[PDB]
Amino acid sequence: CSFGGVSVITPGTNTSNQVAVLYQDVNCWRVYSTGSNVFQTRAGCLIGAEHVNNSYECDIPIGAGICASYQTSQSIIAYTMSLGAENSVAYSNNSIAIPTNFTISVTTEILPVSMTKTSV
Amino acid sequence: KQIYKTPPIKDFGGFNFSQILPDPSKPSKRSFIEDLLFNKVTLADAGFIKQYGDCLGDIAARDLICAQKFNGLTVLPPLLTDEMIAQYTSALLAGTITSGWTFGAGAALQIPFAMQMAYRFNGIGVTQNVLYENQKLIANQFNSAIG
Amino acid sequence: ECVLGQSKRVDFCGKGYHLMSFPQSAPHGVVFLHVTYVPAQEKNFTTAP
Amino acid sequence: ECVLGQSKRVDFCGKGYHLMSFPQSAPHGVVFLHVTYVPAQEKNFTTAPAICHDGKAHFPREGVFVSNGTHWFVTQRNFYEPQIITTDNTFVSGNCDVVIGIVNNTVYDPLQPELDS
Ligand SMILES: *[C@@H]1O[C@H](CO)[C@@H](O[C@@H]2O[C@H](CO)[C@@H](O)[C@H](O)[C@H]2NC(C)=O)[C@H](O)[C@H]1NC(C)=O
Ligand SMILES: *[C@@H]1O[C@H](CO)[C@@H](O[C@@H]2O[C@H](CO)[C@@H](O)[C@H](O)[C@H]2NC(C)=O)[C@H](O)[C@H]1NC(C)=O
Ligand SMILES: *[C@@H]1O[C@H](CO)[C@@H](O[C@@H]2O[C@H](CO)[C@@H](O)[C@H](O)[C@H]2NC(C)=O)[C@H](O)[C@H]1NC(C)=O
Ligand SMILES: *[C@@H]1O[C@H](CO)[C@@H](O[C@@H]2O[C@H](CO)[C@@H](O)[C@H](O)[C@H]2NC(C)=O)[C@H](O)[C@H]1NC(C)=O
Ligand SMILES: *[C@@H]1O[C@H](CO)[C@@H](O[C@@H]2O[C@H](CO)[C@@H](O)[C@H](O)[C@H]2NC(C)=O)[C@H](O)[C@H]1NC(C)=O
Ligand SMILES: *[C@@H]1O[C@H](CO)[C@@H](O[C@@H]2O[C@H](CO)[C@@H](O)[C@H](O)[C@H]2NC(C)=O)[C@H](O)[C@H]1NC(C)=O
Ligand SMILES: *[C@@H]1O[C@H](CO)[C@@H](O[C@@H]2O[C@H](CO)[C@@H](O)[C@H](O)[C@H]2NC(C)=O)[C@H](O)[C@H]1NC(C)=O
Ligand SMILES: *[C@@H]1O[C@H](CO)[C@@H](O[C@@H]2O[C@H](CO)[C@@H](O)[C@H](O)[C@H]2NC(C)=O)[C@H](O)[C@H]1NC(C)=O
Ligand SMILES: *[C@@H]1O[C@H](CO)[C@@H](O)[C@H](O)[C@H]1NC(C)=O
Ligand SMILES: *[C@@H]1O[C@H](CO)[C@@H](O)[C@H](O)[C@H]1NC(C)=O
Repeated sequence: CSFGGVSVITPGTNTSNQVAVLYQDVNCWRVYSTGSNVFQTRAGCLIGAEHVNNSYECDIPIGAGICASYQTSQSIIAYTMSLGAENSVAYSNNSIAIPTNFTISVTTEILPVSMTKTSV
Repeated sequence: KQIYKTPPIKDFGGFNFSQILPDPSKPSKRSFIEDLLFNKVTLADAGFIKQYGDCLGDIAARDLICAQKFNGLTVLPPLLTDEMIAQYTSALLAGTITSGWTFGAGAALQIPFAMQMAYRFNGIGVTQNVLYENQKLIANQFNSAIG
Repeated sequence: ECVLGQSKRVDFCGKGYHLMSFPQSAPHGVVFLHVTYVPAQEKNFTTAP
Repeated sequence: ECVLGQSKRVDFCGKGYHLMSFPQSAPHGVVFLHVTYVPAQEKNFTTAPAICHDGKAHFPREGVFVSNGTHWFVTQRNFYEPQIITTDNTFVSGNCDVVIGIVNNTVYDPLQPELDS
């Protein structure tokens, strides 16, 4: 009788007590509850999140290109994640671009070197 | 993190990138060679949504994925779709074709492709005049190697 | 080091002198098309320091 | 490869052209401060592979031929610094018919005005 994976999407309980539930293996039903905001993603049926048309960077990865976030009253939104700004290079067979100035950047890189030594 | 678009009309000194640049005729914005690559590797299951009504019956025992799901073993879908990975690779190709290596170090600075090849011939200890004097032969060799 | 640049590391990106590489996406992986310069048709000469 | 030297590997030590790095000790780890050179404020120019002067192709020794619309210069690749094209900036290789994109300009000679005096 039992079948199908279930994931619950939450902002921190410190922030809210709303949740959205993802029913992979359901094509919107075998759901715990349904209401408004039923959205069918390729990872399953997402219930409890409002689907928007914008695209943002990922906040909570849902899968198959969909992310969720808690944005503004407040609510949980689901969207297609944005890969970055669309750009274009003005290429031609005789045009070049030469930098006339520069920046001195200083970036940080953190690497673990050791872990805790333990005895039992 | 910049999605460089492919230049409209391809004038790359005789170098042909048609086989590796994204193809709009196809539903996926995948190149020709990427499709050859995706037809070779066969996956266990495509879609990540197998419904209960599909596994209902003796199809449960017959199908392997149904037998896995009925015992609690789930396969989770990846976060990036194959179309998104294809957009990333097309951005890398459009950045490396039109700007050389400059797009990896900062803003993409355009440069004619044959001039970039002359740079790279310098990079291995061959004077650029060799490239400019065998431009057509080198482009033909590259095209046949891609083919 | 091979799509975003030109590598001098030997055999890191193809056999030969690396010119450039092109990434292609495969299922669960990545395919690199390494373009290298391979010398051909050698000829003997007399030399001197 | 980045504190005890300068790395040419792309993106091995910071995004940009690596200048130097400084190690800092963190708990159970290490922190590198990668100092890189990032080009800025690009500007478009017209360029050319070679240059015809006397029925000979002239290629730049180091740098690229650029023009501000009327006058042709040779500049280094990562910083705009135009200079007058000269037989010191360039080298000759063959005649003109072979290079596609070659451009007609004059190639100055530093000796010519002097020895006449
Ligand atoms: C959920 O079901 C619908 C139909 O019940 C699927 O949409 C169909 O997808 C197939 C792909 O082979 C098309 O041939 C059909 O024409 C589509 N039907 C409709 C009504 O558009 C949908 O793909 C299923 N969802 C998922 C993500 O599996
Ligand atoms: C290169 O960029 C620097 C900025 O990093 C420019 O220096 C600035 O110059 C303006 C006036 O020209 C001052 O108001 C700023 O305070 C300067 N900034 C710093 C940090 O000194 C510099 O002029 C630029 N060079 C070129 C070629 O334009
Ligand atoms: C790049 O290569 C493709 C093939 O790999 C060329 O497409 C061919 O073009 C010729 C004549 O235009 C046709 O007869 C072939 O049938 C085409 N093949 C395919 C599969 O498309 C394309 O023309 C080349 N690009 C350039 C600019 O030469
Ligand atoms: C460079 O010189 C060597 C020495 O003559 C050539 O190698 C010989 O080639 C002949 C075939 O004609 C063999 O029978 C010999 O055994 C080879 N080695 C020796 C030790 O003599 C070599 O072919 C020449 N290379 C080129 C590209 O001309
Ligand atoms: C170099 O030249 C290109 C082409 O003129 C410039 O790119 C264009 O910028 C305008 C805005 O003024 C856009 O409307 C065009 O769509 C851009 N591209 C094309 C294809 O024309 C570019 O800004 C110039 N770069 C610099 C630094 O001057
Ligand atoms: C391109 O650069 C050259 C050299 O910088 C410019 O020519 C000079 O322009 C200044 C300003 O009027 C004059 O005082 C010099 O005598 C000029 N030199 C010569 C020999 O012509 C030229 O004007 C620039 N062209 C453009 C259109 O930017
Ligand atoms: C750069 O490209 C332009 C066009 O994209 C080339 O201009 C052509 O030049 C030939 C000369 O034989 C003319 O017959 C064509 O009519 C021109 N095309 C157009 C539409 O202007 C130009 O020659 C190319 N330059 C290089 C560096 O090869
Ligand atoms: C660049 O200069 C060369 C020679 O200085 C020009 O070639 C001449 O072109 C004319 C007309 O086509 C011919 O009658 C001459 O016989 C050519 N001379 C030689 C020796 O080739 C060339 O046309 C110039 N290029 C441009 C576009 O101005
Ligand atoms: C999270 O918890 C802290 C301390 O409990 C609280 O100060 C903060 O307001 C909480 N965050 C939100 C947005 O409610
Ligand atoms: C998103 O866009 C589609 C078509 O572009 C439209 O049908 C749909 O109503 C839009 N959704 C929202 C939330 O407005």
